[PDB]
Amino acid sequence: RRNRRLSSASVYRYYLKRISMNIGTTGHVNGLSIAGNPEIMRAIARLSEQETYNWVTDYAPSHLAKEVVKQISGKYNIPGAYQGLLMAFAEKVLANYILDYKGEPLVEIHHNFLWELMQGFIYTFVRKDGKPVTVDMSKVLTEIEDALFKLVKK
Amino acid sequence: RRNRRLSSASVYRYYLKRISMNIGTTGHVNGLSIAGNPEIMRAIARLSEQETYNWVTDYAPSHLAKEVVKQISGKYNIPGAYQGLLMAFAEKVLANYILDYKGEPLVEIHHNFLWELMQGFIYTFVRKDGKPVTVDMSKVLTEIEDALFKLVKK
Amino acid sequence: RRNRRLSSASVYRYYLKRISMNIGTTGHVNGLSIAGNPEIMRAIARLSEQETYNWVTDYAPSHLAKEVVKQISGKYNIPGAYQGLLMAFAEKVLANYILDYKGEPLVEIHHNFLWELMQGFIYTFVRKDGKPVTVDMSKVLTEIEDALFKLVKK
Amino acid sequence: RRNRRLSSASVYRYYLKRISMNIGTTGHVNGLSIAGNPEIMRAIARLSEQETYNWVTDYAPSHLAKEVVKQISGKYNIPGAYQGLLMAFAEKVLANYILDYKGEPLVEIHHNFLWELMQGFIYTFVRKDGKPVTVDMSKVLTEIEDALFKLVKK
Amino acid sequence: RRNRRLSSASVYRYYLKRISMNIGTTGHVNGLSIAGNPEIMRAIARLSEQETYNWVTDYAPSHLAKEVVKQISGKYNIPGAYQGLLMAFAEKVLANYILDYKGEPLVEIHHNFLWELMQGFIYTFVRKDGKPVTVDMSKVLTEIEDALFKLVKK
Amino acid sequence: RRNRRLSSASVYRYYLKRISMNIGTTGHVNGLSIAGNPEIMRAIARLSEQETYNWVTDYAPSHLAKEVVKQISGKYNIPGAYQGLLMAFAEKVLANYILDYKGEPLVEIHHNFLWELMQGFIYTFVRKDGKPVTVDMSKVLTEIEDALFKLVKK
Amino acid sequence: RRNRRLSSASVYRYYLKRISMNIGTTGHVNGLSIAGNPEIMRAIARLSEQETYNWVTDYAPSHLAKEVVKQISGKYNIPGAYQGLLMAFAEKVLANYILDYKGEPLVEIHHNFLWELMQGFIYTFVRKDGKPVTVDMSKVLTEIEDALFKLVKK
Amino acid sequence: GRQSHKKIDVRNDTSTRYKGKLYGIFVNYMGEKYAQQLVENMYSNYNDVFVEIYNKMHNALRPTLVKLAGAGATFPLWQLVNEAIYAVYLTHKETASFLVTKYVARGVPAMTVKTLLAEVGNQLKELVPAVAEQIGSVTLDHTNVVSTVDNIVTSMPALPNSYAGVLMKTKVPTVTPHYAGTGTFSSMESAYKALEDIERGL
Amino acid sequence: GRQSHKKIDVRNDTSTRYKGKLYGIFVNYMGEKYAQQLVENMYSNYNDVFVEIYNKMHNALRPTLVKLAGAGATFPLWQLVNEAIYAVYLTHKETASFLVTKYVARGVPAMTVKTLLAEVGNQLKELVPAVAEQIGSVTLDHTNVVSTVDNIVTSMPALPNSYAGVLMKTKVPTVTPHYAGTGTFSSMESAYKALEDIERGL
Amino acid sequence: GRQSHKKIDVRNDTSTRYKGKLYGIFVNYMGEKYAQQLVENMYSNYNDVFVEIYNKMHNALRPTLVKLAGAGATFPLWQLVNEAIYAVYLTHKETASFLVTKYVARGVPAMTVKTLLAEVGNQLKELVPAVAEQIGSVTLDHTNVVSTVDNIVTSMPALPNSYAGVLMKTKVPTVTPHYAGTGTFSSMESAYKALEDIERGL
DNA sequence: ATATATATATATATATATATATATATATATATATATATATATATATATATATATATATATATATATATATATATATATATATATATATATATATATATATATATATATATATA
DNA sequence: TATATATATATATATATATATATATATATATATATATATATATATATATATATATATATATATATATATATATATATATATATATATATATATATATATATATATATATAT
Repeated sequence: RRNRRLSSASVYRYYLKRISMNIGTTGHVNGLSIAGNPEIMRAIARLSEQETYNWVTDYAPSHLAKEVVKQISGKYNIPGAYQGLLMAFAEKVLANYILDYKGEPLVEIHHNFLWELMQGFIYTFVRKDGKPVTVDMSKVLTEIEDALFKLVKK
Repeated sequence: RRNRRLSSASVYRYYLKRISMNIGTTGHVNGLSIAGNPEIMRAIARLSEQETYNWVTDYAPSHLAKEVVKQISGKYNIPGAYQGLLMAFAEKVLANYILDYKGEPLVEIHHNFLWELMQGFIYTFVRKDGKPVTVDMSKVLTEIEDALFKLVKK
Repeated sequence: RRNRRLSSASVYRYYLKRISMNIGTTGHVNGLSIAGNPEIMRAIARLSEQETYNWVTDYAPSHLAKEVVKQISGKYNIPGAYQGLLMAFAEKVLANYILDYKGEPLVEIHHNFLWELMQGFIYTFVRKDGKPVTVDMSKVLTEIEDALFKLVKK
Repeated sequence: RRNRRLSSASVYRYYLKRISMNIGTTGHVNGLSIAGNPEIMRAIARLSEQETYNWVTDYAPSHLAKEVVKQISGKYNIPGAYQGLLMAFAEKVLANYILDYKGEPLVEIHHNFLWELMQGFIYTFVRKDGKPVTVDMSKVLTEIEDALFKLVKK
Repeated sequence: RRNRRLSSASVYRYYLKRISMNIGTTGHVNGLSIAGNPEIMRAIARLSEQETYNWVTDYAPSHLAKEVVKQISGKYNIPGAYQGLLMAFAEKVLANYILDYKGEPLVEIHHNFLWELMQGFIYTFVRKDGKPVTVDMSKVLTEIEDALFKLVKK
Repeated sequence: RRNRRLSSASVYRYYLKRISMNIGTTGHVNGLSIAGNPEIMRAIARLSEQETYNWVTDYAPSHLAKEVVKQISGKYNIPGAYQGLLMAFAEKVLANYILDYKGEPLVEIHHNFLWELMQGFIYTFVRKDGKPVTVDMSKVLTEIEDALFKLVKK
Repeated sequence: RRNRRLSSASVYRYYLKRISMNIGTTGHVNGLSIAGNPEIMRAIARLSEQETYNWVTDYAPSHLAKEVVKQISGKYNIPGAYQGLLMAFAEKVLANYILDYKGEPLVEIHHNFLWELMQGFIYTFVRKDGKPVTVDMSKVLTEIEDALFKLVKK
Repeated sequence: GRQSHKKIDVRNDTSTRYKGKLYGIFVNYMGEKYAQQLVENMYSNYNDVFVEIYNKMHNALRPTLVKLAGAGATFPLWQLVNEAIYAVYLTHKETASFLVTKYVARGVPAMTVKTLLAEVGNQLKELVPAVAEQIGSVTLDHTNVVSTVDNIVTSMPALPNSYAGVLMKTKVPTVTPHYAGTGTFSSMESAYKALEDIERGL
Repeated sequence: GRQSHKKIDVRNDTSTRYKGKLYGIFVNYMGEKYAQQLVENMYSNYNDVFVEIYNKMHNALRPTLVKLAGAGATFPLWQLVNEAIYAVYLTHKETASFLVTKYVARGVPAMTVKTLLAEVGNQLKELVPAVAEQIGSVTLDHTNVVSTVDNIVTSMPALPNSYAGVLMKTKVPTVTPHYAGTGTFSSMESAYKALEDIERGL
Repeated sequence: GRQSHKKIDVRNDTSTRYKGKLYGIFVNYMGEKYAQQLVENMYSNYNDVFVEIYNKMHNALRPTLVKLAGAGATFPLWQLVNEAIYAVYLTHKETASFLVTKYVARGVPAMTVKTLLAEVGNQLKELVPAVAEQIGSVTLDHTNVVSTVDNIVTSMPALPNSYAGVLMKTKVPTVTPHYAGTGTFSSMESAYKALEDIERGL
């Protein structure tokens, strides 16, 4: 789907689409009869509500990560593409390492994403003033790493 | 659709048509049963309202651009067609360059839209007094450019 | 429809018929369920109200035009048919020329509507006293033109 | 419908019947839901009231015409049938000639309605005292004309 | 077939029997398979209906002829047989002469049908009261002629 | 076939008889089995429908030719036979000359059809009033020619 | 087969005749039993459908060739026969050269078809106005060549 | 002015207009099925009385009215024929003297009244048997209509209007236009009806 | 300004627009089935009167209107032909003098009025038998139309508009365009109708 | 920014989108069947007028527009050709002088206007017979187009827009692309339609 | 009382005719013109969504694995036992109805004379 | 009205029969239910991680398709509104009278 900044619209959209999925789920074939019954209807409504509530409560960390990635890209003038890419990186590193700590050291994932970013790690960007600038991927990668630890207070 | 100056009626039109789209969205097949339940109806109403609010809030800049293009055309005696064309140009240049800054210089878009308006760039127009006038496209293009930066205080 | 002088009755008629059209619009097929819900009902009511208000605000000029054409007919004893015809003519000239000024000179439209009225332009009319009188179309045409410019204070 | 002398009862009859027609008109098919909403109900009530008001304000001249025809017939002792016929004639002559003046001389309508009354135009009537009397149609036709022009002060 | 007054029964009888004929027509041999399909069934139904509508529309003239012949015979107390015969005569004379005017003058057909009725032309009938009466064929034949010309207003 | 005025009955007749022909065509010998399958039945139904639709679309010109021939004959009082013959001539001349223009001049076809009508070109007809009249073939031929050229505005 | 403009009817006809051929093919001798089986019937139906689909998709080029030949003939007033012959020529030259390019140069096919058209190449044609005109065969042959190369943009 | 030119007559829908409007009114009195049966019976009665008598008479007499006093001002003729059907025939409430006096008082020539009375009698005898027997086999004319009808009416007392209302055709069955003899001519009207429903898929 | 360019005419759907809108309105008076029958009869009558007379006249005369006073300002001609079909023919309420006086008062050249009146006579005699007989076999022209029509109208009284409304076609049947003789030419129009429903699976 | 790049054209589904949306709206006015027939007739009319004329003209002219003033800023050319089809042809409401004056006032080179007028005439004469006869057999060019069309328009008065709307093609039948002569070239388009339904089991 | 009949008569309104005429509104033409829409082009540009990709992540869910365990219910056994029913056989006995006898009647239809 | 044919019905005793009902017990067969445990089968659930297939969500941009929204004008189809007049159709409203139909009111006898 196209990019959309997170807002209440997203909440309600997920809510109603889960309504459709649940009404499909309960009445595996007899969807009509279940659709006519108001009691099971209230049940499905409250279910979808709880489900959206879960999905919201389990997304604030990724939101903060994308926020700080946005701030870093802003200070280093990086095109939106790599902003999203670094958002994904930060979410990965917080999830697999900072929260659950799957069995892998930080710098290992760092070099993994480095091989991801090669072509090779110092990209040249021409700002809106015409002044070109260069930034090392590995440096800012390590940079957002520590800044992330500052957020979670690790 | 025909031209209509933006007004509250437009807000309400968008509102109701989004209501129809949403009631279509939720009950993918069982549209009727979903139409019967008041609760999902309230949810759909509020969602449509929120989406209209989004669309409104994310349109005022284009409205300001269209306003200033109107002022420029008024002072330079330009027929409606080219007024709308320059409104579109101003919208484009503010969007891709001023706000998000996709990586392209201003004068490049300028020459692009210049080729867009060719046939070359000094058109002759007949005012109501019979006095013919001539205006350079590239000049007034660059003219509204500066005035545009004046608005956003860039 | 039959000719009826404008009054508040017309306002309310247009209002209610717009109610019907909007309730048809929103619930593209599910008209009934939409009709049952009072909230969307209030929304449609307010929409039709706003639309009536728009249509009213954009009709007073044509009303004044028909007024002055009626005055001219009364002072020149013109039968109802040509009264309506000249009303429409004045509406045309104020719209395309006075307000928006599409790229066309006045006397051009003058000769256009002249050929519209030919059969050739000095029609003889019998008043109620039996005294036959003749009037040049182009003259009384040019007459209402200048008089119209007096109205708008052009 | 049978003859009924005009009175407020007629006003209210027209009012309520127009209510029925309007509630039929607005909710072209969904008459029930529209009937359930109090707001559109208020709107329809006010519309029907305004419609009755229009119809009343544009009827007093006809009432006066019927009145003077009644007076004349009473002065000439004419059976009800011809009284109503002359009421209709006065209506016709005031409408087409006195008010709007469609392009026809009065005597033309006079001879038209004369052929309407032929069978020739001096009918014999037997009063309650047994004294037969005769009256000329064309005479009383002209007679009410002058009486009519006296009313409007033409 | 026996004499049966025209009625709705006749319409429906013709309708259904034409249904049978058409289903016979289409499936020249495979009548059964054609009988099994509902679509060609609808087609045949509408065909037979249109055919009945045609036949009805093209029978009112002959019907009125039979009507006036019945009236005349009732006026002259003629036994039913000759009433039917004169009905047929009127049908003939209207069809060949009054409608299409095949190249033959009226009096020629008159003498033709006169020889048709001979044995000679003044038939004596004993009424229900026992009063014998005589009527000339050629006279009443001419009598219905003029009467016929009055119906079509010929 | 006997002459019948065009009507919807003709359309449906052609439809069904083409159905029979097509069901004969497809199952060259195994007509029964093909008749049993509803799918090929729908196919044949739509095929016959398309053929009837074409035949209707490509007949209106000949129809108008027959129409104007009928009008001219009515104006010159000709028995039906020659009316049909002139309908035929009109269709001939519009087809071979007006539309496709095979290599032949108009006057050539004119003399051809003249020899077709010879025996000899000024026929006498007795109207219904007994007044004999005479008309030249070649004259009315050229007459309907120009009339025909008027229809397509040739 | 006689000339028939392409139409949907042609699609359906090819479809059904291919049905006949396929049912003939599969049940080489015991075609009846295969005709009775509905599954193999569906298979044959879909086969004939795919066959018509192929044949249609492989005909648009020749159709456009015939179209442009029709335009050229219309502008040069050519009798139908030679129009069809040039349609065939354009088909040949696009097929053997433009699409597959068998080993033969353009002018070679040109002179081949020229010898085809000889008797020698400047034919006299008398238009409907009586004005005889002449056209060179070889010239228009060269003319449609470049014209054809324009269509495929070769 | 001169808004429109209304024409008031039986238009093959007055049945439906009557039924529908009175049904709409009576639902608020009886409920659906009761109102349905009620309006059905009401229109049936109104039909068989008013249509069968007055409308047939009007369709018969209209041309002669136009001949005699061709006008829009023919209403007095209409009320005359109405009273004739009601007051004189089917009730014997008044003699020809009353009608002739009243309508010459209203400005109608006498022989016109006599002629109209003659024709309405000559057709009413065809419509209703009882009146035909009361008058017998005498063709009415403006020369003999007054004496004949006066004898017939004075021979009788005032009859209860229950005869004029419903009972007259109720008690005696008549030959249908769906019969042989003299009932083999008119079903064209009903015929169209049938065709109509077939086109409506009915 | 200059929003659109509307066109007003019978567009092969005015039947459906009429039926649908009035059915919707009336269902709140009758209920479904009664409203259905009501709109059926209503449109039937409106068709067979207004369409058959006025629309055929308009389609016949339009080219002559453009020839004579080619303009948007032909509305007086339209109202003229309307009054002619109504006020003079089928009603005999006013003579040619009235119309010519009225429309020259409205600024119409007299001989134009006479031509239009002659033509509407020449076509109405084709549409309606009664008028064809009232005028007889005389071709009208701007030289003789006024005298003849005045003779006819003065010969007759003011006729009741009940004639002009329905009864005229009701009492007399006419040759269908589905017949031999002079009823063998027009069904092309109706023909399309059939084809239409066949394509709609109807 | 730069959300998408929409393309507006006749996309082989505008028929269906139109029918469906309008049907949905009108069900709340008519009921099912009446709304069905209504949208059927509405789209049929819209097709046979707007598609048949304006869309063919637009498709024919687009390449020339690109050659002359290849741009998105060709909208003035589009409105010019629209008014040409409407204001001048089929109505004769304005002479070429008006258009050329207006569009040079709108900033269009004169000879461009003359050329476009020439081509739109050269194709419209192929589409509609009436214009083909009004202009006769004259190849239009920027050297002769203005004089010829001005003669044609002044010779005529302003015609009622009813001519421009429907009746023009209604009264005259034309050769189909399913005929001999010059109607044997285009059904390829319609041909696909056939294939489509066969694939959908229709 | 409310309501229904059996005569006579009002007023009142429900409709319907019988004519003339309004005004009002329901549509429909007839031309000119608006205005507001419903769509459709014609270009340009948004914005919002419906989808679809183009990479990287989420959460959530739908399933499926990959192991371990639940609890729950679907069945199936393993044994003992119930309880309730589906039948069946044992014997006795009611009532009910469904067909057939064994007489006497009906009434009702299907026929036949 | 008279037969006969069987269709039912109402008045008293024998069939096979099932409708069962009971009332007493005994079977087999089964539907369930427990009560302890054991299976396999699949229904979810949770625990941990991994897949695959999808449903949405987001993060950047790019498409096509579309729903709208504008911004210019032009069409077409309409929905109303007006300005002039004319229709037909029907909604009422008068003005005179006449019907039927039924809604209530005014003189004595029945339900």
